[PDB]
Amino acid sequence: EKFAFQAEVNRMMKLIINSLYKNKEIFLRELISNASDALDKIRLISLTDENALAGNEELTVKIKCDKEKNLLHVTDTGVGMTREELVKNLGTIGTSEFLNKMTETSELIGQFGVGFYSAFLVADKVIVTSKHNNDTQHIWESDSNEFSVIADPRGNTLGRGTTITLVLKEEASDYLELDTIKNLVKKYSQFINFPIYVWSSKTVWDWELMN
Ligand SMILES: C[C@@H]1C[C@H]2O[C@@H]2/C=C\C=C\C(=O)Cc2c(Cl)c(O)cc(O)c2C(=O)O1
Repeated sequence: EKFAFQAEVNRMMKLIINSLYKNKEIFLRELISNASDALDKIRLISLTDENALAGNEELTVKIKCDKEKNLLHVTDTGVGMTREELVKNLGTIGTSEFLNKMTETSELIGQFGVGFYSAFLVADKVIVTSKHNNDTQHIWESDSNEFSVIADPRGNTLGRGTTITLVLKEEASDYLELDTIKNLVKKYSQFINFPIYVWSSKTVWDWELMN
Protein backbone atom coordinates (compact mmCIF):
# COMPACT_ATOMS: atom_id res chain seq x y z
CA GLU A 1 0.00 0.00 0.00
CA LYS A 2 2.99 2.35 0.48
CA PHE A 3 5.02 3.70 -2.45
CA ALA A 4 7.93 6.02 -3.18
CA PHE A 5 7.76 8.46 -6.08
CA GLN A 6 9.93 7.89 -9.14
CA ALA A 7 13.04 10.10 -9.10
CA GLU A 8 11.77 11.99 -12.15
CA VAL A 9 8.50 12.84 -10.41
CA ASN A 10 10.29 14.23 -7.36
CA ARG A 11 12.34 16.46 -9.66
CA MET A 12 9.21 17.48 -11.56
CA MET A 13 7.27 18.42 -8.42
CA LYS A 14 10.09 20.72 -7.29
CA LEU A 15 10.35 22.35 -10.71
CA ILE A 16 6.60 22.95 -10.95
CA ILE A 17 6.44 24.31 -7.40
CA ASN A 18 9.46 26.60 -7.73
CA SER A 19 8.24 27.96 -11.07
CA LEU A 20 4.60 28.76 -10.33
CA TYR A 21 5.11 30.04 -6.78
CA LYS A 22 3.88 33.45 -7.96
CA ASN A 23 0.91 32.10 -9.95
CA LYS A 24 -0.56 29.52 -7.56
CA GLU A 25 -4.21 29.87 -8.65
CA ILE A 26 -3.18 27.97 -11.79
CA PHE A 27 -3.58 24.63 -10.00
CA LEU A 28 -7.32 24.99 -10.38
CA ARG A 29 -6.98 25.48 -14.12
CA GLU A 30 -4.94 22.28 -14.35
CA LEU A 31 -7.30 20.16 -12.25
CA ILE A 32 -10.24 21.33 -14.37
CA SER A 33 -8.27 20.58 -17.54
CA ASN A 34 -7.42 17.10 -16.31
CA ALA A 35 -11.10 16.60 -15.42
CA SER A 36 -12.14 17.63 -18.92
CA ASP A 37 -9.65 15.19 -20.45
CA ALA A 38 -10.93 12.35 -18.24
CA LEU A 39 -14.49 13.09 -19.37
CA ASP A 40 -13.41 13.15 -23.05
CA LYS A 41 -11.94 9.68 -22.48
CA ILE A 42 -15.11 8.07 -21.15
CA ARG A 43 -17.16 9.85 -23.82
CA LEU A 44 -14.91 8.22 -26.45
CA ILE A 45 -15.19 4.85 -24.70
CA SER A 46 -18.99 5.13 -24.68
CA LEU A 47 -19.01 5.35 -28.49
CA THR A 48 -17.84 1.74 -28.68
CA ASP A 49 -18.95 0.45 -25.27
CA GLU A 50 -22.72 0.76 -24.75
CA ASN A 51 -22.42 -0.01 -21.03
CA ALA A 52 -19.54 2.42 -20.46
CA LEU A 53 -21.67 4.87 -18.48
CA ALA A 54 -23.60 2.33 -16.38
CA GLY A 55 -21.83 3.38 -13.19
CA ASN A 56 -22.74 7.07 -13.47
CA GLU A 57 -24.83 8.57 -16.29
CA GLU A 58 -23.63 12.17 -15.99
CA LEU A 59 -20.54 13.78 -17.56
CA THR A 60 -19.73 16.64 -15.18
CA VAL A 61 -17.18 18.39 -13.00
CA LYS A 62 -18.39 19.33 -9.51
CA ILE A 63 -16.42 21.47 -7.09
CA LYS A 64 -17.13 22.16 -3.43
CA CYS A 65 -15.39 23.89 -0.56
CA ASP A 66 -15.46 22.36 2.89
CA LYS A 67 -14.23 25.30 4.95
CA GLU A 68 -14.96 23.62 8.28
CA LYS A 69 -12.74 20.67 7.38
CA ASN A 70 -10.42 22.91 5.34
CA LEU A 71 -10.89 20.88 2.17
CA LEU A 72 -11.41 21.60 -1.52
CA HIS A 73 -12.93 18.85 -3.69
CA VAL A 74 -12.88 18.61 -7.50
CA THR A 75 -14.95 15.68 -8.77
CA ASP A 76 -15.42 14.50 -12.36
CA THR A 77 -17.41 11.59 -13.71
CA GLY A 78 -14.67 10.73 -16.17
CA VAL A 79 -13.09 7.39 -17.00
CA GLY A 80 -11.47 7.08 -13.57
CA MET A 81 -8.42 5.01 -12.68
CA THR A 82 -7.87 1.42 -11.57
CA ARG A 83 -5.59 0.78 -8.61
CA GLU A 84 -2.63 0.11 -10.91
CA GLU A 85 -3.37 3.29 -12.88
CA LEU A 86 -3.39 5.44 -9.74
CA VAL A 87 0.09 4.13 -8.95
CA LYS A 88 1.26 4.53 -12.56
CA ASN A 89 -0.31 7.87 -13.48
CA LEU A 90 0.50 9.69 -10.24
CA GLY A 91 3.71 8.02 -9.06
CA THR A 92 5.72 7.66 -12.28
CA ILE A 93 6.34 9.57 -15.51
CA GLY A 94 10.04 12.50 -23.97
CA THR A 95 10.01 13.39 -20.28
CA SER A 96 13.74 14.17 -20.14
CA GLU A 97 13.28 16.94 -22.71
CA PHE A 98 10.38 18.45 -20.77
CA LEU A 99 12.48 18.43 -17.60
CA ASN A 100 15.47 19.77 -19.51
CA LYS A 101 13.23 22.53 -20.87
CA MET A 102 11.65 23.18 -17.46
CA THR A 103 14.98 23.52 -15.66
CA GLU A 104 16.32 25.53 -18.60
CA THR A 105 6.62 27.12 -17.39
CA SER A 106 2.85 27.59 -17.10
CA GLU A 107 2.10 26.68 -20.72
CA LEU A 108 4.62 23.81 -20.69
CA ILE A 109 2.98 22.26 -17.64
CA GLY A 110 -0.39 22.15 -19.36
CA GLN A 111 1.13 20.82 -22.59
CA PHE A 112 2.88 17.88 -20.91
CA GLY A 113 -0.21 17.20 -18.81
CA VAL A 114 1.58 17.16 -15.44
CA GLY A 115 -0.43 20.02 -13.98
CA PHE A 116 -1.72 17.75 -11.20
CA TYR A 117 1.44 18.35 -9.15
CA SER A 118 0.80 22.10 -8.98
CA ALA A 119 -1.80 21.16 -6.34
CA PHE A 120 1.09 20.95 -3.88
CA LEU A 121 1.49 24.72 -4.28
CA VAL A 122 -1.62 25.17 -2.13
CA ALA A 123 -2.00 21.84 -0.35
CA ASP A 124 -0.06 20.06 2.38
CA LYS A 125 -1.81 16.86 1.33
CA VAL A 126 -3.47 15.65 -1.87
CA ILE A 127 -5.94 12.76 -1.90
CA VAL A 128 -7.26 11.11 -5.06
CA THR A 129 -10.34 8.88 -4.83
CA SER A 130 -11.13 7.04 -8.07
CA LYS A 131 -13.45 4.40 -9.54
CA HIS A 132 -12.83 2.86 -12.97
CA ASN A 133 -15.21 0.38 -14.64
CA ASN A 134 -12.56 -2.33 -14.42
CA ASP A 135 -11.86 -2.00 -10.69
CA THR A 136 -13.27 -1.17 -7.27
CA GLN A 137 -12.94 2.29 -5.68
CA HIS A 138 -9.47 3.18 -4.33
CA ILE A 139 -7.74 6.06 -2.57
CA TRP A 140 -4.31 7.56 -3.32
CA GLU A 141 -2.86 10.00 -0.78
CA SER A 142 0.38 11.96 -0.53
CA ASP A 143 2.15 14.76 1.33
CA SER A 144 4.70 14.61 -1.55
CA ASN A 145 7.29 12.64 0.44
CA GLU A 146 5.74 9.29 -0.47
CA PHE A 147 2.26 8.06 -1.34
CA SER A 148 -0.07 5.20 -0.49
CA VAL A 149 -3.00 3.51 -2.23
CA ILE A 150 -5.72 1.61 -0.38
CA ALA A 151 -9.06 0.07 -1.31
CA ASP A 152 -11.72 2.61 -0.37
CA PRO A 153 -13.48 1.23 2.76
CA ARG A 154 -16.52 3.34 1.82
CA GLY A 155 -17.02 1.12 -1.22
CA ASN A 156 -18.14 2.39 -4.61
CA THR A 157 -19.46 5.88 -3.83
CA LEU A 158 -18.34 7.63 -7.01
CA GLY A 159 -20.08 5.31 -9.47
CA ARG A 160 -17.27 6.15 -11.89
CA GLY A 161 -14.75 8.95 -11.94
CA THR A 162 -12.28 10.73 -9.72
CA THR A 163 -12.31 13.23 -6.84
CA ILE A 164 -9.21 15.32 -6.10
CA THR A 165 -9.30 16.47 -2.46
CA LEU A 166 -6.90 19.15 -1.28
CA VAL A 167 -6.06 19.71 2.38
CA LEU A 168 -5.24 23.42 2.04
CA LYS A 169 -2.16 25.03 3.55
CA GLU A 170 -2.83 27.61 6.26
CA GLU A 171 -2.01 30.40 3.79
CA ALA A 172 -4.26 29.03 1.03
CA SER A 173 -7.43 29.52 3.08
CA ASP A 174 -8.78 31.98 0.50
CA TYR A 175 -9.55 29.07 -1.84
CA LEU A 176 -12.28 27.94 0.57
CA GLU A 177 -14.30 31.09 -0.15
CA LEU A 178 -17.11 30.69 -2.68
CA ASP A 179 -16.44 34.07 -4.31
CA THR A 180 -12.78 33.21 -4.95
CA ILE A 181 -13.51 29.69 -6.22
CA LYS A 182 -16.56 30.64 -8.28
CA ASN A 183 -14.51 33.43 -9.78
CA LEU A 184 -11.59 31.14 -10.61
CA VAL A 185 -13.79 28.30 -11.84
CA LYS A 186 -15.62 30.61 -14.23
CA LYS A 187 -12.33 31.87 -15.67
CA TYR A 188 -10.80 28.44 -16.30
CA SER A 189 -13.97 26.61 -17.39
CA GLN A 190 -14.92 29.01 -20.16
CA PHE A 191 -13.59 26.69 -22.87
CA ILE A 192 -14.40 23.34 -21.28
CA ASN A 193 -16.96 21.32 -23.25
CA PHE A 194 -18.47 19.81 -20.10
CA PRO A 195 -20.69 21.51 -17.50
CA ILE A 196 -18.82 22.56 -14.35
CA TYR A 197 -20.65 23.28 -11.08
CA VAL A 198 -19.76 24.79 -7.72
CA TRP A 199 -21.64 23.86 -4.56
CA SER A 200 -22.79 27.37 -3.65
CA SER A 201 -25.14 29.36 -1.42
CA LYS A 202 -28.15 31.55 -2.23
CA THR A 203 -29.73 30.44 3.07
CA VAL A 204 -30.37 27.47 0.76
CA TRP A 205 -27.55 25.46 -0.89
CA ASP A 206 -27.27 23.89 -4.35
CA TRP A 207 -25.12 23.36 -7.45
CA GLU A 208 -24.50 26.40 -9.65
CA LEU A 209 -23.41 26.12 -13.28
CA MET A 210 -20.19 28.05 -13.99
CA ASN A 211 -19.93 27.66 -17.76
C1 LIG B 1 -6.14 8.77 -16.22
C2 LIG B 1 -7.35 9.68 -16.42
C3 LIG B 1 -7.60 10.25 -17.79
C4 LIG B 1 -6.47 10.91 -18.56
O1 LIG B 1 -6.44 11.39 -19.89
C5 LIG B 1 -6.58 12.32 -18.87
C6 LIG B 1 -5.64 13.45 -18.39
C7 LIG B 1 -4.87 13.70 -17.33
C8 LIG B 1 -4.69 12.81 -16.19
C9 LIG B 1 -3.93 13.05 -15.13
C10 LIG B 1 -3.79 12.12 -13.99
O2 LIG B 1 -2.69 11.81 -13.64
C11 LIG B 1 -5.05 11.60 -13.21
C12 LIG B 1 -6.31 12.52 -13.04
C13 LIG B 1 -6.18 13.76 -12.34
CL1 LIG B 1 -4.68 14.25 -11.67
C14 LIG B 1 -7.32 14.66 -12.16
O3 LIG B 1 -7.10 15.83 -11.49
C15 LIG B 1 -8.60 14.32 -12.68
C16 LIG B 1 -8.77 13.09 -13.37
O4 LIG B 1 -10.02 12.83 -13.83
C17 LIG B 1 -7.65 12.16 -13.59
C18 LIG B 1 -7.95 10.92 -14.37
O5 LIG B 1 -8.84 10.10 -14.03
O6 LIG B 1 -7.21 10.80 -15.47
